[PDB]
Amino acid sequence: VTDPEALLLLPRLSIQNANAISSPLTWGFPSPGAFTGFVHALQRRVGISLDIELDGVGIVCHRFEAQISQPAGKRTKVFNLTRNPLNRDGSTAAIVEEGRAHLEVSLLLGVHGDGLDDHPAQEIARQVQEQAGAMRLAGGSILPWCNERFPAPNAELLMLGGSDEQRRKNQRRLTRRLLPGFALVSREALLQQHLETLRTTLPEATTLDALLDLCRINFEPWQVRDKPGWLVPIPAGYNALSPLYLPGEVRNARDRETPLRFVENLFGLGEWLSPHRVAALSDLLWYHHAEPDKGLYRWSTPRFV
Amino acid sequence: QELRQFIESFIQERLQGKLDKLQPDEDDKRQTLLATHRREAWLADAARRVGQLQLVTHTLKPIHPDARGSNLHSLPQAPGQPGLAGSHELGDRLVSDVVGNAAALDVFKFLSLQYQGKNLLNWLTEDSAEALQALSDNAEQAREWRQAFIGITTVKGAPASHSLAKQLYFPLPGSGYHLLAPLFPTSLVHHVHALLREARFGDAAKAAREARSRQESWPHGFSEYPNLAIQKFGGTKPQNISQLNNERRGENWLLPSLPPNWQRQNVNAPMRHSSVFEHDFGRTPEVSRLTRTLQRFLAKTVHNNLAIRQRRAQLVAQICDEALQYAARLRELEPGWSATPGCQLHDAEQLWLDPLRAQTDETFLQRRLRGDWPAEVGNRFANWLNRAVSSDSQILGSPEAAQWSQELSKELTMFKEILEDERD
Amino acid sequence: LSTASVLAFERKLDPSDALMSAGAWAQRDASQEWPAVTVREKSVRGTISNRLKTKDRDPAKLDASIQSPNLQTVDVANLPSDADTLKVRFTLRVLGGAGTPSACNDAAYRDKLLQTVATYVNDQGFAELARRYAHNLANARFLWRNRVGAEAVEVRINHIRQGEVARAWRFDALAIGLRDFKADAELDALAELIASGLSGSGHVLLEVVAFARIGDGQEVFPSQELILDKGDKKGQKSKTLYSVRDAAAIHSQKIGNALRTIDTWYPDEDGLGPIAVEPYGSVTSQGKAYRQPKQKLDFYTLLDNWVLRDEAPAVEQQHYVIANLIRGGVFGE
Amino acid sequence: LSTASVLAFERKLDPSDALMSAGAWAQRDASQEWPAVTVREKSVRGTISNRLKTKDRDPAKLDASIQSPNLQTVDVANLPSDADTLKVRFTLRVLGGAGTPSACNDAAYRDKLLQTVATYVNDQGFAELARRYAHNLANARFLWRNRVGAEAVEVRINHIRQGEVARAWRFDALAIGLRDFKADAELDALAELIASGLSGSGHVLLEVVAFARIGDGQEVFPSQELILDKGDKKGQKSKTLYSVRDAAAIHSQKIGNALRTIDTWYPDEDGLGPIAVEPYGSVTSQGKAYRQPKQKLDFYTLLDNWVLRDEAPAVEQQHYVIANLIRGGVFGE
Repeated sequence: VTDPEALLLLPRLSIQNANAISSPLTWGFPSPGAFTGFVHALQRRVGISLDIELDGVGIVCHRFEAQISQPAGKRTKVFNLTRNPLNRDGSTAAIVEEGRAHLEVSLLLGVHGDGLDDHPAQEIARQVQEQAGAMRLAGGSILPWCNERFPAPNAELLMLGGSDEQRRKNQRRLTRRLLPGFALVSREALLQQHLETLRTTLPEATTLDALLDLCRINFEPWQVRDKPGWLVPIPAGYNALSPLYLPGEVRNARDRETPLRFVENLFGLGEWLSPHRVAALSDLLWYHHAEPDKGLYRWSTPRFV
Repeated sequence: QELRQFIESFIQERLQGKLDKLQPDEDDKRQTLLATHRREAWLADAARRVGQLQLVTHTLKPIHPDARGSNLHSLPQAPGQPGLAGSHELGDRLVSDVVGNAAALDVFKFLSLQYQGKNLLNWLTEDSAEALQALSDNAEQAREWRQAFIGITTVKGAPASHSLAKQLYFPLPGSGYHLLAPLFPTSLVHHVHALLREARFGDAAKAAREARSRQESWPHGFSEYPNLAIQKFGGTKPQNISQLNNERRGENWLLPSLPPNWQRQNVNAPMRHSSVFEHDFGRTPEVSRLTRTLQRFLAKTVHNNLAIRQRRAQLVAQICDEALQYAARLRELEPGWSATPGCQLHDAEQLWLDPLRAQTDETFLQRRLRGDWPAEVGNRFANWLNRAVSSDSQILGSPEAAQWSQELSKELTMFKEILEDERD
Repeated sequence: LSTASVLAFERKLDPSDALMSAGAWAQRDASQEWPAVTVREKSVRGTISNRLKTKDRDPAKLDASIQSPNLQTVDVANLPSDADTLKVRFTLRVLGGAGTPSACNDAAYRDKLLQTVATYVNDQGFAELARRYAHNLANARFLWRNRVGAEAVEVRINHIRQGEVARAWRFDALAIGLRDFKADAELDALAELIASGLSGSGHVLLEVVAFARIGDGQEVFPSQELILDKGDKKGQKSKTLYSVRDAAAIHSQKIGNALRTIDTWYPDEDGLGPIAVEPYGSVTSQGKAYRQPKQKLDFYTLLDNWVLRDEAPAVEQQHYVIANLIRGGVFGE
Repeated sequence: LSTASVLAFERKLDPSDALMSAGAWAQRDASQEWPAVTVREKSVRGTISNRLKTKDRDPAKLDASIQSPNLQTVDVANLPSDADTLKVRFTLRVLGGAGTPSACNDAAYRDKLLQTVATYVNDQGFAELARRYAHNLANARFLWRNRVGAEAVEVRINHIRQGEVARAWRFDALAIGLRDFKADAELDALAELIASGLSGSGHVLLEVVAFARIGDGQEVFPSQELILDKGDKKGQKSKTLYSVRDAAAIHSQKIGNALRTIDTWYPDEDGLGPIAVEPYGSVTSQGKAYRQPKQKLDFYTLLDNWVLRDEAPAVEQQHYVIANLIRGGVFGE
C-alpha cells in the first residue's frame, strides 16, 4: 500500500481480442480489476521465485478500437460477433452476444522487492517482460513481439532511492516514453463531493454516474456547460451482498479449497488524464483491498492527486 | 378485505375476460376450471400450480442457454463507505420481476392490484390474518394460497451454481481468496432503461430538438446520449430472463465507456510545406475546441472568480499538454525525417518532431540533423500565447490581467522544461 | 474420483488476426512496406433468384416483383491494379502446460489426469500432433478461400528466439495438399521445435508469412462479421468485413480453426479429409455433428474412461483427446 | 428422395473490376500510361417531363413548377478533349471443378449431384458452353452503353500464367456481331482455353483490354452506385459514379453479368437475342421473366427433376443447368 522501491514500464503491451463490456452497464475500456488480477497472477508466477511484490497498476491506453457497427444511421451501436460451433442437434447454436475489443496499453507497477538489492536490474526486467507475454489479461491474448519489440526493452526505474531533482528527472525520464496515451485514474473524492455538492434536488447515490455520460445543460432563458474532463462511469469494485459460503456448502466452485461469495457490481467514475498533469507517477496506482466485514471487495487509487 | 369484496369482483372481471376463453363444451369445462379459481377458489389453484417458483431482481440463468445460477435480490442496504454507487437501494418506484419458470401469468396477473393502494402486497410472506379473512373459505385454501405466496420469494440462504457462472478470484490483503460469481441485475438495468427512455425520446428529445431549434424552451432537464450499444439475450427467440416482451426483445442497451482515443484523429504536421515547412501554425482541431472553450469564458465576472481562479491557466496547461500529445503522435509516423521540399520552417520546427538520424550527416551531425536547440520552441510558445487571445492595454487593472502573462510565463517554463532534451 | 464439474482448458497454438497486403511477385522478399488492402465500398442491384415456394409461384406476380429489385451496398477488398500477390502475416505462440487445466474442482480427477497426460508424453512424443499441426502451417489452409484458384501459394515460416530469425523454412503450399499428411526433410526439424515447445516448458513464437498469388486486381476474402438487423430496407444488407488498422484481416478464431484441422480418425470415412477437432466433432460446411453420443467416439466418453474407468482407448483415436486439450474448451455439463 | 435445404456453389468465372481510361486511337498500342477518366461533377437544372394524372394539374401548377427550380448536381465522366477512345481493362480468372458444391447438408444428395455433373462432362465437354462464354468477350458486350454508337470496338486478350504472355487474341467486336454465335479458328482456341480452365486441366488468368473509340471529348458510361436523393438543402447529389484510386470503373458483377449472357433456349423466343442465365431467367430492362415456373424450363425444376426424378432435361437445354451452376448462388429451402 506504499509507493514503490522501483517502477517497471512495458511500453507497447499490444493486446488483442479483449473483453469490451466487462460489466452490464458499459462497453468501452475494460475493468481495472482485470489489470490488478493480471499483476497478481504475474506476481504469483514470478515474484515467489524472484522475491518482488506487486500492488498497483498504471493504465495509459494508447489506442482503442472496438468491433462495433452503426445500424442504419440510428443513434445507437451494435457489436460484432463470433460464430459459435454447431449444436448437438446440428442446426445452429444458441448465439450469445459479447463485446470484443483490440486495445493498446502500457502497465507501470509498484515493487517491494530485491530487483537491485540481490539481483541485477535489466535481468529482472527482461525476465519479467519475456515472461509476461504468455498469459491473458482481459480475456484476450497479448499480441506478441514484432516490429514493436524495437522500443520494448526497458529500464527498471527506481523511485524510492535517488536525488530529489533526479527523482523528478527520473519520473519524467519515464514520462518521455509515454506521450500519445491518456492515463486512467479514479475520482473518488470527486464522486463524493460532486454527489454531495449536487444534493440540492435529491439524495440518491446511483444517479451520480447515471447523470454524467450526457451533455448536461440548463440553457438560455447556446452555451455548453464546462466539462471538467471526460466524465465516464467505471466498474469500481464488488459489493458482496450475501454472506460467505464453503466449498462443500455451495458446490460448483472452481477450486474446492477456497470460499464462495455471490457478488454484484459497483460504479464509480474514472477520468482520463494526460500523464503530464499528475503529481507523481506513484500517485496513480490501482491498488486492491477486500473488506469482508462489509460486502465491499473494492479496488482503488489512493492519493490520485 | 380486498380479496373477497374485490377478489370476487376480480374473478368476475376475469369472468368477463373469461367469455373470450369460452366455447360451448370445452369452454364450459374451461369455465369450470377457471371458475374453480375466479369464482371462489383462487388461492388453492394458484398455490397448487405456482407454489414452487423463484422470483428475482438479478439472476444469472440468461448468461447461457441451459445453465444454472443464483436467485437473491436482497441486501436492500449498504451502510458503509460513501465512495461507490451500485444496487444498495432503489428508493422510489420499487420493481421486482424475475423470470424463474412461472408460465401462468393469469394467475399472477389477478393478484397484483390488491396491494396497489392497500397492503395486500404486505401479506406475501406471512402474517395473513386479513389474508385468511379475505378468502371466504377455511384454513385449507387460504393455506394453499399462503404456500404459493411464501414460495414466490423462496430463499434457502445457500444457492447453487453452474460451471459457466463466471467465478472470479479476488485477492485478500496478503491472505487467501474469496471467489466471486457476479450476476446480471435485471430490474436495475431496466431502471437505467426507465431513465434513459424517459430522456432519449418522447418528452426531452422533442423538447430539446424543437427548443434549441428555434425558441421553445423554458430551460429544463434536456440532454443527448451518444455512444450506446445494443446487448441482446436471445435475439429472435427471447425466453431467457424476465421483462422481455416484443419491444424489449433483448433490448438492453449500454452506456459508453470509451478511452481518450476512441475515434481517430487526422494529422496536421506532416513533413511537407503546408504541413511542416510552414511551421508558424500550431494547427489542431482539438486545439481549436480548446481555444473556443477559452474564448467562451474570456471575461472574469464579479461572481465566478472562485470557479474561474483555477480553470483558465490549468486549461492552458492542458492545451500545452495536448500540444505535447500531438508532438508524441507525430513522434511515431515519421519514417523519413530529413531535409526535403518543404522543410525550411520544419528545420527548426523539427526539434520536438525529431525525425530519424540522417545518414548523410558527417561527424558534425548535431547542427542540422541533430539540432538540440529547443530554445526557439519558447519563441513558438510565445507566438502562440500572443496569438491566442488579444491582450488589451487596459485589461490588467486587477491581479489576474498581468497574471495572464504570469500564467503564460509558467506555460513557457513548462515548455522549456519539456523541450530541455527534445533533440537529445 | 468423479468428473470435475467445473472443467476447462486454455488455448495453445493461439494465433493472431492476420493483416493482408498486396504487391507484385519477385518483389516478394522486400515485403515490409506493402500497402494495406483496405475494405472499400460498392453497391449491387439484385434480382429474384431465390428458391421461391412450391405453390406460391404466380407467373404475373413474379414479373411484377422482378421490376422492383432489392438494393444492397455490399463491401469488397480488391487488390490494386498494380498488385499481383497477397501477403498474409500473423504471429503464433504456444503457452505450455498442456494437460494442466485452468479450472478443475476435483483434486482426484486432476490427480488421475496428471499421470494420464504424463505417461502419454513419456510413452510417445507429440510428433504425430507435431506433423499434424505443422501440415496446417506448411500448406496454406489458413488463407481459406484465397487458396482455391491461386496459381502459386507458398508460406514462409521463421522461428524467433531473439528479435531475429532463429531457423527459417520456406515452402510451396500446393505441393502438399489439404488432404494428405506426409513427412518431409524441411519439416521434421520444425516438428521437433513445435513438439518440444508445445509441452510444458514455457513459450515459443512463430511468425507466419504466406504469399498467395491470387491474380491481378482480383478480390480477396476477409472474414465478415455477424450483425443484427439494421433499421432500414435500403441499407439493410451491408456485408461488413473485418479491419485491424484500416486493413482487411482474417479473424483469429478462423485462422486458428484452420490450424485445428487434424483428425482423420472420425469413424465415417476417409473421404472428406480432416475436420476441425471438436467436442462432438461438427463441421459447418457439412451440416451435422459427426461422432454422435450414441457411438463411443465423442469426447467426454473417451476422456472419462481414459481417466476415471482407466480403460484406455486405442492410440489411433487417443490423439483426438489431446488435440482438443490443445484446443481447450469449457467442460462439464 | 429428399433435397438439400441449404446448398451453395462458388462462382467459377470470377472477373475483376474494370477501371477505365481514355486516349487516342492508333497510339493505343502504348496504352500502359493513359490517364484515368476522372469522375467530375456538374450542376444540371431539372424541368417537368413526367406524367401527371390530373389530380392537381390546374392552370397554375405547371407554370408554377416550371419557375420553381429543381436544380441538381450530377456526376459525369467525359473523355479528355484530345481523346476519342475508351480503354476498359479487367482481369478474368476461371477456377474449375465446376459442379462440386461449397456447403451442402446431405451426403447422399451431393454424390449423385457430383456424378450428374460428371456424367454430363464425360457425356459432352464444356466446349459449347465455353464457346458461348467466349462470344461475350469476343463480342465486347461488357462495354454496356459505351459500345452503342461506337465506331470501332476491339478487344485485346493476352494469357498470363507468370509475368509473361502465352498467346494473344485480337477481336474486332463489331465485325462479328452480338446476334449470331459463329465459330472462328482463333476464337475456338480461346474456347479451348476456357474449356480447359473450367474442366480442371490448368488454371487460367486472362486480361481483357477493350479499345472502344467513341469521339473527341464524348461521354462514357461507368457504373452508378445507389443514389441518395436525400433531404436536401435545395439541390443534392442525384447520381454518383463508381470510383477507385482516382479512376472511374465498372463493377465486377456488371461485367460478369454481361459475360454470362448465354441462353437462347428459353421458350418465348430464340432469335430475338440471348439473355443472362439466372433462375427464372429474367431481364431487368425487359421487365419480364422468361422461363416462368408455370413452365418446366427454368432452373429450379430442371435441377430437382434431373437429380432427384432422374429425367433428362433434353440436352438442348442441359447446358443451362450447368451454366447456372457456373454462376453459383444460394440454393435450397
